[PDB]
Amino acid sequence: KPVEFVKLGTGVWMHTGYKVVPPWGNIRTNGLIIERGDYSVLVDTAWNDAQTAEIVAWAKDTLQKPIRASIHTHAHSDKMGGMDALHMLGVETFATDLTNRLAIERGLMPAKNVLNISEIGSQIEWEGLTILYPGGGHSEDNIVVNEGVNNILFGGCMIRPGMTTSLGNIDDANLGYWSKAVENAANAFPDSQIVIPSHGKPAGREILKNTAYITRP
Amino acid sequence: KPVEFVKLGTGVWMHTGYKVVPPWGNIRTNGLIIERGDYSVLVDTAWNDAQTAEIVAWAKDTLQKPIRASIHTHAHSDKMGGMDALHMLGVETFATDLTNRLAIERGLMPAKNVLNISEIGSQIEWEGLTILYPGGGHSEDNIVVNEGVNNILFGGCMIRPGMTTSLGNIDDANLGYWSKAVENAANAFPDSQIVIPSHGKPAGREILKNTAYITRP
Amino acid sequence: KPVEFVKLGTGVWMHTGYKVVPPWGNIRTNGLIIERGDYSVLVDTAWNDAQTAEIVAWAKDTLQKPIRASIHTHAHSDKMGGMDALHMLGVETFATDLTNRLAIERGLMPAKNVLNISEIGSQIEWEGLTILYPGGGHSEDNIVVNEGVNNILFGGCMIRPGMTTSLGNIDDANLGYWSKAVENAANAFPDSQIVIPSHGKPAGREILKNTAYITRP
Ligand SMILES: [Zn+2]
Ligand SMILES: [Zn+2]
Ligand SMILES: [Zn+2]
Ligand SMILES: [Zn+2]
Ligand SMILES: [Zn+2]
Ligand SMILES: [Zn+2]
Repeated sequence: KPVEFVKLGTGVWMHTGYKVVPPWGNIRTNGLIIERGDYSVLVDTAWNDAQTAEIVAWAKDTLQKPIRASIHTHAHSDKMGGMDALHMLGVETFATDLTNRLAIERGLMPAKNVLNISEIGSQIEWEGLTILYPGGGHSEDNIVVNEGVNNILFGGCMIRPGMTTSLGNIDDANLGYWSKAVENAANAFPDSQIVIPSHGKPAGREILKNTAYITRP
Repeated sequence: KPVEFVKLGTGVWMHTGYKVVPPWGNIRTNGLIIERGDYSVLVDTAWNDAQTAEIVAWAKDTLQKPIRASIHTHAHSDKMGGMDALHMLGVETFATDLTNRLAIERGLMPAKNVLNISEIGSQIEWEGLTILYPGGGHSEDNIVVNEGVNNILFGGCMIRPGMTTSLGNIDDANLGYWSKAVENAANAFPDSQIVIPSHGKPAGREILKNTAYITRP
Repeated sequence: KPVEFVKLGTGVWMHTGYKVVPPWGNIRTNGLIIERGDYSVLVDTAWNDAQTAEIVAWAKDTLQKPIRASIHTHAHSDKMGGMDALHMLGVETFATDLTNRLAIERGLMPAKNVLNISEIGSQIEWEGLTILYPGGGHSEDNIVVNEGVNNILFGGCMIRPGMTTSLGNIDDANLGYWSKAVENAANAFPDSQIVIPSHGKPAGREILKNTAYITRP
């Protein structure tokens, strides 16, 4: 069950790695590779260093656009489990200040560069993407990332897969605000008809609606 | 008004970028590129990431001496506005501990490596240059950098342009010590007949004398 | 007395640099270069940046396996005196949290990445090596590194040379625990018949036994 790559749009790729989570078998986690002119940028590691090193190699060897920098969408091991590989492979890593503090607390390696988007609704442009902090949801520090050329919204773990009603790992969730965070992301990026959850298949905006329903108070 | 490069001496180049500062039009900021055997070092970013990326590209493509490391002469956006570009482009950045703390406070990105020159008069050798902390002046953390082969003193923003009497952005100035800081730099580097201010043209030691006069208590 | 390289095993090299320590003449310090498939990893700097830059160049030019990352075995200038060179040359550096804190206190540059092995007996795998914190000895933060293919134990400064009875620089030593730390390292890596001290020649396990004897309460 090695790392998979699939095209989502012009210059936009999904990476997927798998980890057995007992007693439930293999759980996928998804991130993105986004091409620029002669390099690429990364959204999230995979589960560990070996999977993450495969992603770096694939961008270099298949796209011929080496990964120069990355952004991490919250402090859990599906999104930051491969930080050491990124650092050793010359990738310049970015996360929010809160994400880095939580990463250190949780035994994960922090990113090298801090983004300051602590207020709900804060948005910044990063490497041609829009990063939004929509408020706490799956994790207090969760961020979303929008690719406005193809109109692809990376919801990460804040967006649940398909029509599930399961909530996933809620150890760090903000159960009170999660549905509002989803609405905030949906309202910020109305043109994005492709939505990417971490733990399921690419879908459309129906997975924003389903997630907001199943997590609503 | 794109980034300009001009030769100051053997292996020493000035980079200049421009920013409109309302209501006064385009304001230049200057830094240096200094060649070593097969790489170069940088003094200051330009105003932003795009200008700073042009500087990195020009060293690689025109000098064939890629920028390996940089030093930043205080925590303002003319000197550190391009830090993210440097970090993404593999440049190893240096600043004093005070500069990094002020950068974080001011919303700028800190350098990756800390120099400890906190006492007035402290000097260190860095990549064949002499770095001096002459005391607070234009900004409490301002440093100067001397290139002793061509005898070029980079005064940065601590040295005002030409015969102006205007003081520039004094929000963070040490008005009591600035003239003494200028004298300290002048006495430390007597052989340097080329003096580079951030916001005006290269000149000689008369701009040390003029600055010390116009900022004197 | 320039930097020396000697083969210890398949893909494992010792680097040695020298520094005059008045009034006693030239003192060697040793570290390792360990090959991987198309890159190498480094154990310790040499005494300063120039020596450390020679090591980086030799891995690139002679092994054709550039140094990608390094580990530092405690916060003294024989092990971390070349950090600035590593950082400028693109090496991703690692040390324990305690080592980094001591480095900053002692005027050395900290590593870029923190390992958390603070409890006596903690072991981690790093780049195919086993890193062990055996407890305080030569320095409170000393770690050892084992290369299990050739069975080479890098004892660093925690292991004294040959049959000496001298203790070296004990400014930061844990004289009460040092012999137990040596025993802990010996028991953790029983198969390693090649043992490398920082300040003497490669030897066998007799230098573990001698060190434990001469430092025992
Ligand atoms: Zn999560
Ligand atoms: Zn997740
Ligand atoms: Zn300024
Ligand atoms: Zn200025
Ligand atoms: Zn030592
Ligand atoms: Zn030593």
